[PDB]
Amino acid sequence: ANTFLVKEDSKNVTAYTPFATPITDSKSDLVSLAQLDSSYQIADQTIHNTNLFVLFKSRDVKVKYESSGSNNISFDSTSQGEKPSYVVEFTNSTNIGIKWTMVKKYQLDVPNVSSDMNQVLKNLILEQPLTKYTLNSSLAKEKGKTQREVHLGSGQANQWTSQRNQHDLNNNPSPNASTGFKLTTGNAYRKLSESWPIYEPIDGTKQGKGKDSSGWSSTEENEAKNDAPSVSSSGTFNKYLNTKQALESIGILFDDQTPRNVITQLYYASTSKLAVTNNHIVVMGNSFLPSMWYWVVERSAQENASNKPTWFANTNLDWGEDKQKQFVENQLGYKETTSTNSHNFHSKSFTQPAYLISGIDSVNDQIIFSGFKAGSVGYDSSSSSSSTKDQALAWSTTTSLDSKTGYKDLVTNDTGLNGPINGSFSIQDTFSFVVPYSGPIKTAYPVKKDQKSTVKINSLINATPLNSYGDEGIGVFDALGLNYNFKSNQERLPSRTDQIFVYGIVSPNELRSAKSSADSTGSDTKVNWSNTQSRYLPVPYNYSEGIIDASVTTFSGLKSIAPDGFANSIANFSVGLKAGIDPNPVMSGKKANYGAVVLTRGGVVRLNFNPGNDSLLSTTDNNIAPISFSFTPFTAAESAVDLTTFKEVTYNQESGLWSYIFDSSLKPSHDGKQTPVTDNMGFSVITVSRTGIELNQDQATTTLDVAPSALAVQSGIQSTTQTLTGVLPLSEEFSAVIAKDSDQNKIDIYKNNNGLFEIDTQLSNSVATNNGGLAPSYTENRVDAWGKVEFADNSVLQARNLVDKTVDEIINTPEILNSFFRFTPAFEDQKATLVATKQSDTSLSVSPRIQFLDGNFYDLNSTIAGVPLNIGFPSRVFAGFAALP
Ligand SMILES: [K+]
Repeated sequence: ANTFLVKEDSKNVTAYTPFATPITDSKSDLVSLAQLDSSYQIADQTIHNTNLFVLFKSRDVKVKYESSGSNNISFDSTSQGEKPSYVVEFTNSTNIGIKWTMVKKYQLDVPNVSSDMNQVLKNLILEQPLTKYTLNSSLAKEKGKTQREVHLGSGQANQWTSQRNQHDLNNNPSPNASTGFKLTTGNAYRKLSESWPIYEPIDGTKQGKGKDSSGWSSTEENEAKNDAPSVSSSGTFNKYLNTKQALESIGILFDDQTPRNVITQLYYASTSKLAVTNNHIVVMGNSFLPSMWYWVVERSAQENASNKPTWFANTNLDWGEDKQKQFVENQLGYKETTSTNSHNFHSKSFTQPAYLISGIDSVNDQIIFSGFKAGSVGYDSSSSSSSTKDQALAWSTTTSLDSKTGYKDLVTNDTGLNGPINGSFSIQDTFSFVVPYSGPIKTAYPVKKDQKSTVKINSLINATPLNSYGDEGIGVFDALGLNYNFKSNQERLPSRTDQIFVYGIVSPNELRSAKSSADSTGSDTKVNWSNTQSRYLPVPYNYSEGIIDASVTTFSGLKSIAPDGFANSIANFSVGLKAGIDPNPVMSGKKANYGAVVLTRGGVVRLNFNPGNDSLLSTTDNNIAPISFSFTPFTAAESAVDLTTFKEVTYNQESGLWSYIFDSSLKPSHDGKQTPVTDNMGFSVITVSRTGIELNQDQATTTLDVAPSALAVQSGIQSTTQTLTGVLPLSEEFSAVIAKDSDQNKIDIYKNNNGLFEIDTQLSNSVATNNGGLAPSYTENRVDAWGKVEFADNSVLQARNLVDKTVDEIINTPEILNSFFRFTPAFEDQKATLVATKQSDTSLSVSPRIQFLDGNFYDLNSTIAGVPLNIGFPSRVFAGFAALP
């Protein structure tokens, strides 16, 4: 379509021309049109084959989780709670203007709960969500029991070497390796039926009550409300932050001052992004909260059909290598055939249960996704005397120093496969948190053989891509990517459980298996997505300060200098996954290239695909890192963009460029210290381009051993003073910004100067002078948005002997009618031609056809959405041509 769709507010979408003007009467309330009540809002939208697909969600949604019986997850039918999310297909019913009509409506039903799933869900506990204001110390949790304290006990230390073989820990050199973190302090963990607090501990190693809900509601909540009162009063904020406004801003739903239960937050967050193919509509969660399910809706689905979501716990991904999946799964929980009521995701044969999804997109008939693996480990929930009582079972899985350099060798290294190994080591005088070595060294799950049947190991899901929160040195180095080998090349030692980025391309058949997994009766049915990969993607270490390397730096002491809008410098985040077809042609006989980009903290990730079979791009050499992923670090200008203010990402096929829009109005109203936020004005635009040698350019590039990449550039289009309406990327050379510098909409034209966009004030003024019409005015004597056209005098015909030629000959000779005017372009390479019309046997008229900022030509008959633009182009009559030859 020749128009740009601009979401005006949470309900209205307006169609805009390339001249940054709204099409008259195009403003449409899509919630009302979808026959949804006013509690609904637009979550996301996409165009598929000229139709508009809109995802809607209700602020009134109330979900319940009942442990007893069946159909455990349900909408709260009392009062106004049965408000499921919907996907609606709209069509434009008019040839003149925009008139949206609803074609299909798809309800997104709550997930089915099998018996095996419900045994995990009953004791499932979820960490309170990370906000803009969560500190590194907020995330820090008290260190758990050592490997020796768990297996041997409180007696002595010298018996490790002689008793480790009985507990299957042969040659394990780490009796003081941590088995996890305590759940009696720190960030709140809540059951599906429970609610998270609006309070965040400043120091989670001392404050907060962890999973101790009763301890929070009886003593600590009073302490928190006293220290951190919500604004009206003036509080202290010595011990807790009050992030209520930051929680509302990331989609946390409330009943006055109380957040709704966890399952409501999960349902509401899970219906945030959509992607459309010929057969399917796919719905995924947002990047603020972990999601446990996604919807695969068959476009053929009949009206008033409940569309069921598929659990990620039933969705087996290819993590790159089987060991990579084994690392994640072994740390999910304790799996043992001789234990009663010890149900977790591992013991019940489920896979990774949750992700922080960056987004979803479609290219051809393929779905592309990405996200971070949300941390998920086992925890001891028993009551009486357990050594790990109220402790989460988590440990570092960073590759050892003596590992062979080569991607496959590093990621399949056995270090920390089944249990703890890393911590603190000093060989001669060289210190490392990582083991120097890998019969063989034995790792084992942190459950002692005696308390095997009497143990209750359940599941937890973290709010970030970290598994282990334990306040020790290894945690910092794992989260920041600071573990390096002592070899000549000095390679980075990867984690296999912390900061794991996930991505893939999903086919129609893989979507069909997810749909049957979602509709399966009885026991769980599984889906395998084979064109997926994983990647250790830590946060930049330069987002932190004062780290000791040669007393160690832990989470409770780590100083954040993160410039990207987060108070923390340890948890990764991603946003705006967007795919795009490369406009650059491939060699004959090869399919058109396409890729995807996504923003992460401190850089852009590029995803690479082989379009020959819609697979991930790969290379034969296993020593090379999977070439379907490439990470490019941001410079200071990109790192300064507040990633929590991401509004939207668009791709332009002609330019081959992605445009990421950031809107500062998306910032919360108040701080964690209940202080009004004042830098909520303005916006920013990041432009992403591809870099490197692409596939199928010539015979030499039919195979690749180097991953194509991307480059994010804070383009020069930004403001700290205007309220943004929209950014129109007209061409590689120009962008139009619609903003309010008051209550009224203003048009600003930004011109691309050798990679850097700069405001062109004279062009802005030309474009904005439309006199209430849809397009910029036309003035004869001015070099305006249409350049300047000066017509030759009629005397040119006699002087050049063109009078001997006929009207029909002149009209059929482009080079001649180009000599009837002189053009002055308003911008370099702006083109103009004359359109000729016979008026009589001896005369014709000419009218210019002129290129605008979008690269398109406009003339007297031009329309947008079928509406005549009536620009005001002149007509010039030339007379005195021969009647016949
Ligand atoms: K002009």
